[PDB]
Amino acid sequence: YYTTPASRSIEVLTLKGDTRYGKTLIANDGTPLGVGFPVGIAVDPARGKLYWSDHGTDSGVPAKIASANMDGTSLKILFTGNLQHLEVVTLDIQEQKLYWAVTSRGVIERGNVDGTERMILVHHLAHPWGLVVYGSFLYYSDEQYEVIERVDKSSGNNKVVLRDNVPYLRGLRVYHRRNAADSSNGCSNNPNACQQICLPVPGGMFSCACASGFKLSPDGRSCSPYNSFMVVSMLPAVRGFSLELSDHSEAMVPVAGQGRNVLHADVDVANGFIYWCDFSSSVRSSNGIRRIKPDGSNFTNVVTYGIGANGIRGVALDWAAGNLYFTNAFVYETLIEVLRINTTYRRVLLKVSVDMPRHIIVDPKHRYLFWADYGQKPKIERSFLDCTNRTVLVSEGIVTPRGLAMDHDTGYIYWVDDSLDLIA
Amino acid sequence: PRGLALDPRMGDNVMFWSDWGHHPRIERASMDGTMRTVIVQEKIYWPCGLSIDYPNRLIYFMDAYLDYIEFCDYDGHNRRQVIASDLVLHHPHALTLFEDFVYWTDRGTRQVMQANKWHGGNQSVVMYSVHQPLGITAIHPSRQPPSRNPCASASCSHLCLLSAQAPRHYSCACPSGWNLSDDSVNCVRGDQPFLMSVRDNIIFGISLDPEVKSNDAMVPISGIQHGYDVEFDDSEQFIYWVENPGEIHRVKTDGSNRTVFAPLSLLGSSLGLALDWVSRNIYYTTPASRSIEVLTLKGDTRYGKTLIANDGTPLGVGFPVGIAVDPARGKLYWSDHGTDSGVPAKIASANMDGTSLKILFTGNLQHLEVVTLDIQEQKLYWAVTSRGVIERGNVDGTERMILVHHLAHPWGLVVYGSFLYYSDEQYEVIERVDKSSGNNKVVLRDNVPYLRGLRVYHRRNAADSSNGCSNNPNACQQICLPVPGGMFSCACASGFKLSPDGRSCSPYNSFMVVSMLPAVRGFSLELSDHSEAMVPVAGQGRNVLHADVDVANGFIYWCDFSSSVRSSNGIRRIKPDGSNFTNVVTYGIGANGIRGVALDWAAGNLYFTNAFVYETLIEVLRINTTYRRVLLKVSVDMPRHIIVDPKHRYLFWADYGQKPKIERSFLDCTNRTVLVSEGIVTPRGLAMDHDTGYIYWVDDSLDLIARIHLDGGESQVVRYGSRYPTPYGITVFGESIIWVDRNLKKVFQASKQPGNTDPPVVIRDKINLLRDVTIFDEHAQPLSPAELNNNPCLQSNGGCSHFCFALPELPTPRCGCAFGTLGNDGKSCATSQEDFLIYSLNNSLRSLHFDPRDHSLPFQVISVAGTAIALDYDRRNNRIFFTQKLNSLRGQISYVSLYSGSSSPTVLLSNIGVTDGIAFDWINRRIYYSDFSNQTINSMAEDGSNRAVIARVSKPRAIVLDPCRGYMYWTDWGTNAKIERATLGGNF
Amino acid sequence: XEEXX
Amino acid sequence: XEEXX
Amino acid sequence: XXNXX
Amino acid sequence: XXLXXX
Ligand SMILES: *[C@@H]1O[C@H](CO)[C@@H](O)[C@H](O[C@@H]2O[C@H](CO)[C@@H](O[C@@H]3O[C@H](CO[C@H]4O[C@H](CO)[C@@H](O)[C@H](O)[C@@H]4O)[C@@H](O)[C@H](O[C@H]4O[C@H](CO)[C@@H](O)[C@H](O)[C@@H]4O)[C@@H]3O)[C@H](O)[C@H]2NC(C)=O)[C@H]1NC(C)=O
Ligand SMILES: *[C@@H]1O[C@H](CO)[C@@H](O[C@@H]2O[C@H](CO)[C@@H](O[C@@H]3O[C@H](CO[C@H]4O[C@H](CO)[C@@H](O)[C@H](O)[C@@H]4O)[C@@H](O)[C@H](O[C@H]4O[C@H](CO)[C@@H](O)[C@H](O)[C@@H]4O)[C@@H]3O)[C@H](O)[C@H]2NC(C)=O)[C@H](O)[C@H]1NC(C)=O
Ligand SMILES: *[C@@H]1O[C@H](CO)[C@@H](O[C@@H]2O[C@H](CO)[C@@H](O[C@@H]3O[C@H](CO[C@H]4O[C@H](CO)[C@@H](O)[C@H](O)[C@@H]4O)[C@@H](O)[C@H](O[C@H]4O[C@H](CO)[C@@H](O)[C@H](O)[C@@H]4O)[C@@H]3O)[C@H](O)[C@H]2NC(C)=O)[C@H](O)[C@H]1NC(C)=O
Ligand SMILES: *[C@@H]1O[C@H](CO)[C@@H](O)[C@H](O[C@@H]2O[C@H](CO)[C@@H](O)[C@H](O)[C@H]2NC(C)=O)[C@H]1NC(C)=O
Ligand SMILES: *[C@@H]1O[C@H](CO)[C@@H](O[C@@H]2O[C@H](CO)[C@@H](O)[C@H](O)[C@H]2NC(C)=O)[C@H](O)[C@H]1NC(C)=O
Ligand SMILES: *[C@@H]1O[C@H](CO)[C@@H](O[C@@H]2O[C@H](CO)[C@@H](O)[C@H](O)[C@H]2NC(C)=O)[C@H](O)[C@H]1NC(C)=O
Ligand SMILES: *[C@@H]1O[C@H](CO)[C@@H](O)[C@H](O)[C@H]1NC(C)=O
Ligand SMILES: *[C@@H]1O[C@H](CO)[C@@H](O)[C@H](O)[C@H]1NC(C)=O
Ligand SMILES: *[C@@H]1O[C@H](CO)[C@@H](O)[C@H](O)[C@H]1NC(C)=O
Ligand SMILES: *[C@@H]1O[C@H](CO)[C@@H](O)[C@H](O)[C@H]1NC(C)=O
Ligand SMILES: *[C@@H]1O[C@H](CO)[C@@H](O)[C@H](O)[C@H]1NC(C)=O
Ligand SMILES: [Ca+2]
Ligand SMILES: [Ca+2]
Ligand code: NI
Ligand code: NI
Repeated sequence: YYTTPASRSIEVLTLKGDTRYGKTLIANDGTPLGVGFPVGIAVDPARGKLYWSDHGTDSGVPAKIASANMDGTSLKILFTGNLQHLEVVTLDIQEQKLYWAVTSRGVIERGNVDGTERMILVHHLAHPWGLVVYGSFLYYSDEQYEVIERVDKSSGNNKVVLRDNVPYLRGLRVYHRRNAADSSNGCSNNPNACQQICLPVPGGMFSCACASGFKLSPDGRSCSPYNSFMVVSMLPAVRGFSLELSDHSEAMVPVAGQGRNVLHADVDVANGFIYWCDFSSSVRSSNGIRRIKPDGSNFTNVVTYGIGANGIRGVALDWAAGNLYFTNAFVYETLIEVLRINTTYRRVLLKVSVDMPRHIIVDPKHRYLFWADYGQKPKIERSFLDCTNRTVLVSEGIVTPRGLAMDHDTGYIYWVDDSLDLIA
Repeated sequence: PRGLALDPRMGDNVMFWSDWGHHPRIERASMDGTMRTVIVQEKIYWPCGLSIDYPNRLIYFMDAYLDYIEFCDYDGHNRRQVIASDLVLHHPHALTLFEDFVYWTDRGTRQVMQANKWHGGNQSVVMYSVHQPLGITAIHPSRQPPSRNPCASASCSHLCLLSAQAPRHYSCACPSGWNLSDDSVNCVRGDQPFLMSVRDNIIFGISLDPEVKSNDAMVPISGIQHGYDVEFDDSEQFIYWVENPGEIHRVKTDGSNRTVFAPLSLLGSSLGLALDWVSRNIYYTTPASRSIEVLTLKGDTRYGKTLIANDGTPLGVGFPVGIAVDPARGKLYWSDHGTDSGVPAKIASANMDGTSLKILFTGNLQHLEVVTLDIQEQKLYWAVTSRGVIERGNVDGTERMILVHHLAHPWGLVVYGSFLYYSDEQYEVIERVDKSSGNNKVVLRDNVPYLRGLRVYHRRNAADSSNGCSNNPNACQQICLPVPGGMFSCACASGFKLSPDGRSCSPYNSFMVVSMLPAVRGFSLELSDHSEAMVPVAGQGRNVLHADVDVANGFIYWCDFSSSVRSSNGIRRIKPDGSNFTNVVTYGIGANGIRGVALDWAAGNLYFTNAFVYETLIEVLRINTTYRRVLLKVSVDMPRHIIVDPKHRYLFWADYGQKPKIERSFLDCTNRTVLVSEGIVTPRGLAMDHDTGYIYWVDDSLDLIARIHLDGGESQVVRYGSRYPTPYGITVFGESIIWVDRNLKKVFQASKQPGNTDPPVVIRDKINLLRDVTIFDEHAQPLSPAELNNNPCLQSNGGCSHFCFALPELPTPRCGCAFGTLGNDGKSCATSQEDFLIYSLNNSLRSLHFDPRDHSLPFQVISVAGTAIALDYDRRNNRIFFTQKLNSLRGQISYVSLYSGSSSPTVLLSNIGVTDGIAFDWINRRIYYSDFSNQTINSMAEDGSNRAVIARVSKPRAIVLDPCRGYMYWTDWGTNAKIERATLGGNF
Repeated sequence: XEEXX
Repeated sequence: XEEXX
Repeated sequence: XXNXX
Repeated sequence: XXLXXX
């Protein structure tokens, strides 16, 4: 188990078989019960409990010590309060007590796993970066004192210095003979039960889990690709989330890495492809349209030639005819182009200098094409699928519309307007 | 809005402007702005550069996107194109007219062009510019046609604007913040309040009426670097705000008298502002130095005092954010972020004199914001970004409750009247809400980026809120501070202490000197006093390693260091109140800078250590004199921190080199004994108590603070353990030791006696890059012979000429000689009269003994013009002949007498050139020199006459001669380099 | 250009 | 070769 | 380098 | 060139 503050999630990775499977367990949702900024993590395999120390988020999660099942299905807040600048959390599995370091108060605290009996063990510390409990002693490292010290686990008395004048001290752990037979759980009692990931839960049971981009089949043992998820696109990456809010797993292998400056994204459900457009104002290679499977395979550059200085500004796939409408923007003029998927055919359907279509959507059900303009004459414009018989749907009360959506069941056009702060 | 044109002729009185926002258009209006009309709104994308053809009454306009130049009548009906579908236009900006030509500037081609105004023909380039030409105008009387002025008979009080209205053709107006009176000719100042909303780079004045969107309650304050807070004084109509370098700026509401008012702090940039309008003082926070300080506004000369500082206690300043003051009640309030192992995040209160610190509210307060005060209701309001709420509480610390919630990032907060105003940096909104339970939400502004703090400008009567300082003007010499109960406590600026009168100020005479890499600072030895006991030595070029003091003369000596800039290395001195900044030692500083400074107050001798790459020197400089002498020169050892003690007449220094030790020696660095050599690795600082004679030193490698008696013997441990990681400097005052710790960023104080276990008490906390500590007190530097064991150097330097060195058990001092040899009387100095060595160094002549162990200079450095190159000595007259090289083309031969007697160099021959060799014939009294520029060896008489040529060689150098055998030798370093021999006449 | 980050 | 900052 | 002064 | 002057 490992925490990634950059993605603000707690993830699990298997190291049993030949193929590595990874999954996100708890993610930063709106509620305080989620993950704000995970620092440390401790596990109790015999009881299926997971503990982590969390900083707060503004108006969201408070700085706290939290507990959850190792499959992440039961969040809980154990201790909150004077926990500014929390350090890593370590668990004494024998006595079932948690130990934390609070840098702001310079203390090491202790508390039970059920959220009771919080109390201060060691005082007058400077920066207790790491700590670990083994046997009857507690070992901690202080980054500013540059010391590694051993104290009793029941009280900060009987202090003993192990090392001193050592710079850049960090977390600590004790390599010892942890036995996989004295502590057992559902996953150990039932090997090779789940296809990809087995995660123990309290009560000696176990719950199967699947890698990112996969979800449990109704049999409870197998994995299948995600069928219904949202595709959220940002500049550094493209990520997918389940449409039912209880599941924090990444419903899609995140498209990220070097060269990603994703502006917009679109999906091809039947063929199982996600299309996105990269944009770079400096590098001409990082401009174009690319596609990938939701599971991370079969990467392909779709459009790479003829992109203007302002780059591709919108992509909309016609899933019925296999046409990919996109908007190619230049310094003083804008193009609307069609590319037929798995063909070399490509043509321009409209060139406009005064207008500037930016975000485009297509509706094969009604055979219409809609784009949003935020130039000197902001408007929402509709045309046929060949961009030939144009009309203006909204022309007043609209400034910088940078998003469109179609209902497909009520026939309404939804758009977001960030200059007037409304959704209409 | 970009374009602008005018037609002030009596008939028209109209103004034209162009806007290139969404829905671009060109508008016409009357000169008073009444009859607004859009004339052209079709076939325009980027309008710019309007200009009016007065005889034809046409308005010329330009588009940088569609790339055309057009004109139309005043209604826009008869549009024509003069330049269209033409590739000359790339990005035209401005336009002007004259006769039958139009001149425009192009930002794409960066050139000014000319064309016919009717059809665009005869295009030509007027001039090419390396930069983009923005504005253009044609100055001629034809461009300003005369007309009748209807405002001549007008009686408008402030502004008479022309108008297109027929009956009068003028209209009265008045500036921002004024009312048009019912008589419609006079204007009166509007006394209504308005809200100042400071942004990242600008401060705006907006009305409290949410339906008014003009943002013109006052002239905006542009040019703000990093705006966080703003402050006002309703009387005198001044607005105040801070700036990055540590200054406060001031401007009136009408936009005039913008100026830099006073410098705030030398240690960093201020964050918050609070103004006492009754006593005329302003309180501000300095998060860099973690202190709250006050500046005086009343008088002509500014006075500043640090009220509250970070002393490590919970009742103190951790990281102050915003201040609110109650002048009538005498209380000051501030919101504080916490510090690690120190002050918590809290809302705290204090009297406006810095006393009676109190903690009001603590708890869920992460990412605190500015606090504000409702003086009438006596309640505090603050924002908590980490929870997105606005909270309210009584000033006594009770009834804390949440008022507004579900905010994103509150940044501004002010409560006036019956409403609460807050600016949310996210949501980009300024919003008003009732102070009673936070209902009836109203939006004033939205879509405004970079929102910051808020404040309401309103008229405050100091007469209805008088306090002690207003009831007693001129009671305090420098600063008056109100105190609860109607009392007042006088105060003094930083560096001064209050006299026993309680009304007068005197300079500090007992304080500690703390030196850090960024600055040198002073703190009073009375721990309750958070004021700065010295004007901080901070600024560009400051990199301080050690500091020393001269209590009797009132000076602080410190040594700067830099491994990149050579000129920023040396020894400087300054008065504790500023005043006489001075450079003490600047020449000859080694590659490593000055590593220690020791001042002998009895003799006036300054001991310092300069370190070269593979050696180090210990040197004495006598204060206020040019006498400098090297005492000890070592390579295997490296003295770093040196202390002097006139009472026992000893020198001590730490080494921490490859063989760490603490050494002891006389005042002339002789009789070097080793005190401690075992159990020592990195001693970084020495100290002494004059009344007990114990050497106190610190060692961060062993985390040790230990002491040893001046006579040697056992080393006693004073402080030991992992809780003292990096003790860098130490001093002893009274019964306590005071040391600085770099890792803990604290100045500690603890008992000097070994074996004590009481925890040290923190003087100051969170100070970066601590280097040393030093006590500035009379008791630390006594001068009476009774306690200095009758030091002979007290009585007029002990009668010595250059240096006075007293010996521990002798009644007479050993006089030291900076240059020359000590005389027979044992006190005077004269020229060596021995065999020694001389050489040239740039523009000077320097001497050197043959003994490497002798550091005395045979004679003082002789300064010359140009660059001395070659030397030779005449025994008979005790003169040295030397060449000077000037401007690489000319040279001189000059001599200076070694008899001294105020002798100065004088020239024997000029206009030679580069001359790199001299040899004097002691028999025939002729000077032989090698003219390199003219490529010959020449010989002249001793008086400089009858010069003759010896021979012509390619590149001569290094002439030697032997008159007893009539041969001269020289070296030619040109092609086929060789050593040539010729007779003194140049033959053979 | 709008978003090049 | 010794201190700075 | 250069064999100057 | 951007038509904004700043
Ligand atoms: C354009 O070129 C790109 C270049 O790569 C092509 O990707 C794309 O061609 C292909 O488009 C077809 C559309 O049908 C895709 O086939 C479908 O794949 C589905 C996923 O298959 C996976 O999972 C199933 C689970 O049962 C498994 O059996 C497969 O072995 C595989 O692991 C699949 O579910 C779907 O099946 C439906 O249709 C079948 C038709 O024979 C039926 O038999 C079946 O019962 C079901 O109704 C279908 O096979 C294909 O993935 C895709 N190519 C690739 C490599 O992904 C080209 N098309 C365009 C225009 O995008
Ligand atoms: C210069 O021009 C401006 C614009 O006309 C004038 O500003 C107005 O002046 C009046 C009188 O000073 C202000 O009226 C006061 O409003 C207070 C509450 O303000 C809120 O509600 C008003 C609407 O009622 C809003 O406009 C405002 O934005 C706020 O939302 C009241 O509390 C005041 O009442 C007090 O005085 C009255 C009369 O004595 C008492 O009966 C009350 O008990 C109380 O003491 C008062 O009604 C008005 O708010 C101002 N508007 C603006 C723009 O702020 C200046 O008056 C004018 N100056 C000159 C010299 O001509
Ligand atoms: C190298 O050269 C520098 C100058 O460049 C010398 O620095 C001077 O040192 C003298 C030391 O005496 C300083 O003079 C002293 O100033 C004290 C403060 O004066 C203020 O306060 C008094 C009392 O209110 C006022 O009268 C006065 O106007 C000032 O406002 C005085 O308290 C001292 O007085 C004592 O000594 C004098 C004789 O000097 C007696 O007449 C008095 O009775 C009393 O005993 C004294 O006047 C002077 O200020 C320094 N000047 C500068 C520019 O800093 C260094 O001393 C010198 N180096 C060495 C090592 O000598
Ligand atoms: C070295 O000698 C040259 C020639 O005599 C002399 O110019 C330098 O002294 C100073 O140099 C400065 C930089 O050019 C100049 O500003 C200053 O006027 C000059 N002083 C005199 C007397 O002319 C000498 N420099 C050094 C480093 O010793
Ligand atoms: C300015 O431009 C006009 C054309 O707009 C020039 O007038 C023409 O000049 C040529 C050469 O002499 C004649 O053959 C034509 O008959 C003229 N008329 C036109 C309308 O073409 C004029 O010479 C130019 N003047 C200058 C000084 O540049
Ligand atoms: C604000 O600036 C103005 C203009 O400098 C000052 O007004 C006059 O300034 C001139 C030149 O200094 C003086 O000779 C006049 O005596 C000033 N007249 C008045 C009425 O003051 C004004 O003094 C400045 N005000 C402040 C407080 O800064
Ligand atoms: C897609 O990826 C799979 C797995 O790497 C590979 O076997 C298949 O050949 C790829 N298909 C294409 C069209 O490249
Ligand atoms: C499409 O444009 C044609 C003219 O070419 C017009 O007659 C018709 O009304 C338009 N159709 C729709 C659906 O608006
Ligand atoms: C020191 O500064 C004071 C005040 O500026 C000045 O009067 C005095 O002449 C200065 N003395 C010296 C020697 O620099
Ligand atoms: C000091 O040095 C002198 C000369 O070497 C020597 O005679 C004497 O014993 C030494 N010790 C003292 C402190 O006099
Ligand atoms: C050397 O050469 C020229 C020519 O003989 C002579 O006039 C000059 O004075 C000499 N030195 C210089 C300055 O070149
Ligand atoms: Ca253009
Ligand atoms: Ca250490
Ligand atoms: Ni930490
Ligand atoms: Ni903030």
